[PDB]
Amino acid sequence: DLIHSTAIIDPSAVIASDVQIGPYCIIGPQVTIGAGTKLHSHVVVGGFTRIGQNNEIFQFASVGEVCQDLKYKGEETWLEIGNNNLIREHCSLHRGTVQDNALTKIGSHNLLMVNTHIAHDCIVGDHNIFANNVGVAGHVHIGDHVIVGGNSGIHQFCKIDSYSMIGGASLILKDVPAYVMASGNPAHAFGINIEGMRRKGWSKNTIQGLREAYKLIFKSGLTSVQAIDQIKSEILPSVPEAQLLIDSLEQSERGIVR
Amino acid sequence: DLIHSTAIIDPSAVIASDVQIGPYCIIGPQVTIGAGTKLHSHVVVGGFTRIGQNNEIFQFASVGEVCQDLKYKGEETWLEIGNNNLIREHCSLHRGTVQDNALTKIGSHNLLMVNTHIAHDCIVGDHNIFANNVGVAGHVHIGDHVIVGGNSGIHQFCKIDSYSMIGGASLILKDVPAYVMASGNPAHAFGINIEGMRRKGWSKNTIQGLREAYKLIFKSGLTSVQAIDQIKSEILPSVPEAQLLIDSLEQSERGIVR
Amino acid sequence: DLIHSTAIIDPSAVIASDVQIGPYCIIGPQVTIGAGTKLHSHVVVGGFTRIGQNNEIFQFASVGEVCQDLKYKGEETWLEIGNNNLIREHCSLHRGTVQDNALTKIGSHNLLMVNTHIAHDCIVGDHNIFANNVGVAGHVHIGDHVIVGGNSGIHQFCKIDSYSMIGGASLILKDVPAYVMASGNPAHAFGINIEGMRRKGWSKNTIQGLREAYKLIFKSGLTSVQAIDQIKSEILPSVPEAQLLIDSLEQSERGIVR
Repeated sequence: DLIHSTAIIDPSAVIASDVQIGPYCIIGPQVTIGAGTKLHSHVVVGGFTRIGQNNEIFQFASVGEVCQDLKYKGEETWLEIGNNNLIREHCSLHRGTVQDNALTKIGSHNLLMVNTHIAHDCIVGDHNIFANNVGVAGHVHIGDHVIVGGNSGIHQFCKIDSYSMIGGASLILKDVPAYVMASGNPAHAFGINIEGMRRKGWSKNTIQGLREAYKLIFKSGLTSVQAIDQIKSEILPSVPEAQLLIDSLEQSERGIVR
Repeated sequence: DLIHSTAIIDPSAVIASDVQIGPYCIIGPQVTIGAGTKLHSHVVVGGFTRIGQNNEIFQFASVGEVCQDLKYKGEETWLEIGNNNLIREHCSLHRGTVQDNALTKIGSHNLLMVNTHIAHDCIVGDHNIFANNVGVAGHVHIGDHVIVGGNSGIHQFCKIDSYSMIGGASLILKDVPAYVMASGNPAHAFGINIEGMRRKGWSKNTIQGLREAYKLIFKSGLTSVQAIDQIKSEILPSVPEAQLLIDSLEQSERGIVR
Repeated sequence: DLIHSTAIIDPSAVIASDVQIGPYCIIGPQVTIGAGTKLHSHVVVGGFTRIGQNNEIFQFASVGEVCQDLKYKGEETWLEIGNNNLIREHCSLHRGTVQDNALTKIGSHNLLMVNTHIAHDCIVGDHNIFANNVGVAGHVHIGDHVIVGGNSGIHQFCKIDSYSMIGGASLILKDVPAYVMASGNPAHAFGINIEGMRRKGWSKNTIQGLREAYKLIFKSGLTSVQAIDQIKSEILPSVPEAQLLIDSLEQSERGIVR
């Protein structure tokens, strides 16, 4: 049978068609599991979690457990997971806090390798890869097509925007703008994800515009606002892809990694 | 029922009033669990462990398992945990070795975030916070009100004294004195926990004394013993809080982080 | 009984004499477990795994699970584990990929401390120690008598040769030759494992030869091939132990750590 008899499923849970749940899983209250999702053995879904379609969750993952924030006082909060994600062994995904929006959210087509931690109130987009032992702290926002190298940590409230790459064993304390390669402890920007955007099939002119934008942001001594003005003036009109960089700088709360 | 029927509890275990134990927990021999403690599902308490009152232990924690020291030869040794601790998913807490005192000990009101490791023979005090993926190696002594940032490691035999703060992703190879902020890989002292002690409600004169003590220890070129003499002479009489710094330097075995 | 009634064992598994399997273990298809091996509670052996004799595997280890490589397309691949290994809590050992040789292999007498990850297609020899939270990425080859310090990461395709030592919290991006001490993030060579080879009972003349070889490789400005020529000419004839260093340099694919 698709659901092993030793799984324990709260009466308030709702399980869609063709869901697989292996031995010794625990499904808590107010959990919904979408069609085609597979849980291996030994998965705990704590409660208050909506899981989409065609996910796969491996043994010893702790999914939708209460957060670690000492401010938390038992309020009703949630975790949402989209579709087609891979959540490997030993991951921990925590529910939100009322101080933010009571919601931790992950999108679709993500790979969370062994021991990925997604803290309370994170918002993660689509097509991301978190390598082993990645720790994403509270209220972090991750875009799409991001790669986070193994054993890296992302500090609370940071924003890691689309197509960026974080090198292995990095400590990220500030925002990483769209397309940026950042690495280290301490953690510096090193350039644009040129190979990544070439592999995505982007033109030389587009790439050159983003390289000029990078120089304006990181090498020229300009403030974020000043760099935005230059990108808007000279680069954005022929390189619409530069808008993601502008968005990074406009949306930043912690400042950016340099 | 407060104890799930699928828990397996050794006949020599002793369980106090109002203890909760979730599905698929294993409670080994010579375990005592104090009143009000809650184990979620999938907790293993290996054996020879005394747990106090009002603790909470989450799924996939390995509590009171035999240590990893290759010198260990099956001797009877113990783990003790005090009261009101939070032990999150994937933690590992190991029993002691006869070469020391056959005891790993943690106090009360601690938060051990996901994947905290407490090795054999550690002694940990009260009100500490270990962020995700912290590794505390053998025979480490941690005081009270310490914060250890995520993905940090503390080398065997080190002493991390009260009110200190270890930055994220640090490698601590020597002692961290009371009140000291230390971070990095390699891991340096950077100052006194001023904000921490201000938030604890300490006076400016007290703070200034500790800053002078810091300068004597770290900036003056004096040895630990020489710095102690200066702190005793000039600072300790009006700043009794400086005694914790003196204790750090007097008790050090590995020397101190600089 | 040696096998707990709550273990779930695939009909195609083969279990040798005196095997112990604790509560709530899952043994998947095409698993073989050799004589004297002990699994604690809560071990998952995913499938397609051969385990030798006298191993010990602790709770929440994920052993012989499908790999994390996005290229993997459901092909039949394997994990092999030799004899007398210690696999601690929260380890993850993954099966191979057809792009290599469809096999992850670990030898004998290894200690894998808590949360050791061995990725697809790794080949690990004998008598190695992986400290807590070590991540070994895909296709890595580890020799014998290696020590990997806690919270270190080894990049895909690297080769870590016999008697080498990796310091705690290192990021290894290139090969570490035989006898070499390497540490850091970024990760440099710092010398020969002198104490290690003294403790193995090696002569002063042997040690001096290896130190000269180290200088040729790391300090002289010579290429790997040029250093090999010098070691062959002047050192190898009286110091046969230098052959392991030559092998490291000849076998390197990623180049070596400096």
